[PDB]
Amino acid sequence: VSVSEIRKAQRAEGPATILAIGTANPANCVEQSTYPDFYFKITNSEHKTELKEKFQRMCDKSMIKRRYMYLTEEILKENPNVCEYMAPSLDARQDMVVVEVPRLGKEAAVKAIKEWGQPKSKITHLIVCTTSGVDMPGADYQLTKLLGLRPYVKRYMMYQQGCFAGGTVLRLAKDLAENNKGARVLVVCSEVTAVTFRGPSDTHLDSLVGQALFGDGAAALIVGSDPVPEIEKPIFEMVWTAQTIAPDSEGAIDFHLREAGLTFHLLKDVPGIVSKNITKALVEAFEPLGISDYNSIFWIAHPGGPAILDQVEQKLALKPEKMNATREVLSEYGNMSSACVLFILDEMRKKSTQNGLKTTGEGLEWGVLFGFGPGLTIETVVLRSVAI
Amino acid sequence: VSVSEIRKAQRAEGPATILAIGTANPANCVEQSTYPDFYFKITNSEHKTELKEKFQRMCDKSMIKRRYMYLTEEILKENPNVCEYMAPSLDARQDMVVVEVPRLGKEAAVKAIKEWGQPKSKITHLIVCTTSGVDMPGADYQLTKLLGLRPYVKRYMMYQQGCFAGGTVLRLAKDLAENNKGARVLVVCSEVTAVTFRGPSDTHLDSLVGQALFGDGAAALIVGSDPVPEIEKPIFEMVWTAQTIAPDSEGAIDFHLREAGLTFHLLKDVPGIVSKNITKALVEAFEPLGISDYNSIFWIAHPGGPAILDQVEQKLALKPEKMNATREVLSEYGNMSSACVLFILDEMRKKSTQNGLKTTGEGLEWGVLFGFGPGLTIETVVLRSVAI
Repeated sequence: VSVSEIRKAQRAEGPATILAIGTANPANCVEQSTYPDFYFKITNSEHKTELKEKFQRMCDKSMIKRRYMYLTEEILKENPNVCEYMAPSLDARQDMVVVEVPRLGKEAAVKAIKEWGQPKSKITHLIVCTTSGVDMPGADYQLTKLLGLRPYVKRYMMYQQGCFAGGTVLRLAKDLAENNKGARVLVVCSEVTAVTFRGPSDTHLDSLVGQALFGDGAAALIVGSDPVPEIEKPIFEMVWTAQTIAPDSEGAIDFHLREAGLTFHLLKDVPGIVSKNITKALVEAFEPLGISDYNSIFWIAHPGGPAILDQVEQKLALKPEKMNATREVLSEYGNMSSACVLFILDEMRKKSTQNGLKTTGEGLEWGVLFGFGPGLTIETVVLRSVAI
Repeated sequence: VSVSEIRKAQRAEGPATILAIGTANPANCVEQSTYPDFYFKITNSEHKTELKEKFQRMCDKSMIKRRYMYLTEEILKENPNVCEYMAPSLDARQDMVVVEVPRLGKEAAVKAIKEWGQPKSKITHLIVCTTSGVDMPGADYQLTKLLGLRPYVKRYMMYQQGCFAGGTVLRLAKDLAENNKGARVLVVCSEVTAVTFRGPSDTHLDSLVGQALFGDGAAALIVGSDPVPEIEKPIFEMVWTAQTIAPDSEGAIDFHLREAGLTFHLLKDVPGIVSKNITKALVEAFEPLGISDYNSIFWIAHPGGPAILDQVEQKLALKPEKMNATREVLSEYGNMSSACVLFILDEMRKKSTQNGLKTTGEGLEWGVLFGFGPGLTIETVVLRSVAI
């Protein structure tokens, strides 16, 4: 028995390719314009006038028009510990998200599998990614059961990853699809803010920022190498990936899982760290490709907050349109953590196709997707678009 | 720019190979024979006499001689909520394991890197795995910092996976090493029972079993394809992997992360489920290699409890000696969750080299490693030994 014969026959041939994208959000749509009034009332903080005004300026600066939240006024009224800034509430929050993550994930996955059009039994690997809650068996096992995947699907349960993990799940699905002939990877990012929602505190203005930004949603992909011509439909190709930790950024973004739920802290200037280190990431990715004009590639960036986007645009002298799809997703859904960049890929490919452009990457060939989050970590994914 | 040229040049050629293994445990050695007395007095349960006799039988039948534990008597007296069966204690347990997981993994990682011999700057990928605590940035970031790995090391943080993830980390490391030319993966499993230790309760004997069995330990590997001859030293090769969920096992094993720490439940006969489905797993792995004599391969099985081992042995008619490495690890260290199977690979290759056998897999060519845990999930990894 030859291990090299087995290895050759086992592996796929071409680049890992995105073949379908499906998204989903909780039904409750929350307008940002009236959020400050709603939030300060539901957390019983209507007396904190100076703090409410501060929040109002945060929401107004957010560039977020609306968010979808599983949390409702009725749920919050049954959980006063959730509405305080710091009250023992993990068990309640966990009971919401252990169900809502996989539920929401299932709606996005069903849509992606419908688009792909192939039997669900051809799904050989499943990657599930959430920052909301944890359980054993995890959300990967719950989604295997809910969707009726084969019990031998190969699972990768990525918990407590944070905002930057839309990048991580592509970097992982790339290697699973490329290394294994026939592999078809379902990828599901599903993020629900019930573990981070909390009352306001004037000594914790970073925590308050998270209340203006974070929203819910789930996105699902089908990733595979060697698509079957005219049966499967490539959308984007992944070519190269990287993950790095920016210098001078220790403690920049932290989240702790405690008895009071998932806390959020911002100790450094994120927009300034990301914009100071984005050029280095682009040169690593693009220099080996002979490309140095960053307006000549299509862009996907995790919209941690609008300032990250403005500062990256300013630093590199991106034309205002480069961030359009990214900003459109921030405007319609807010910061959905790991799911955001996947929604941004969906928006771009849908707009490109609806608008009759020549490729799924806004008529351009090469593209870049970035994930930003705790560390301070930067994930990079180099993509190629597909004609039509 | 040709993507297929980029893809051919990017990928490794040969099978993912284990190139170094290193292990570490907390200094505190806890004797099993006197554990009952010690455990019942630290938890205030002396008055519980039927209960204590039952824990004594558990400990006597566990076939564990000793365990290593970060938790000491001094630490427990400072945390009565941890010593109770169900009290608010996650904040205190997190504070222990956010620090101790990476610290303990660092010790094993240093040992594996020393064995390997190559500059730690050549480590391209890092997989860290733990069922003990969660934090953001996670234990992967902490380990990157503590070992001085490059900031651009590609990280995979596997949290809340459970017993069975010694198999999961090898399955992951195999695709990472094989798809990426020059990739060298540092794998670190580190498990600390400070999040699961709790007081005894006569109506929760499944929980009590966990307190006879779980122990602390970290194991680290270097995994890479295309070893440099006579510079790097292959120990085992990975050839094929699988993960599946046993039929009829819904709810068999569950752990929930709550305000009271990580709870542990056993609702079905695990030794029975495993033993009933181990043959199917074996034919899937070995039928394609033409092998049906399960005494002809070397064995590594996660020792969930000794009864899993006994019932698998009886089911297949393994000679008693097949489980010797597995049982020696169970004997000296107890169930260290994900790390255990890694400690077994170390034991086996060390005994086989020490004893002058022809291969690192007990003088046999082909071997199998199994991880068992929540789902009920069975991880399979097919291994080939190395000559001498």
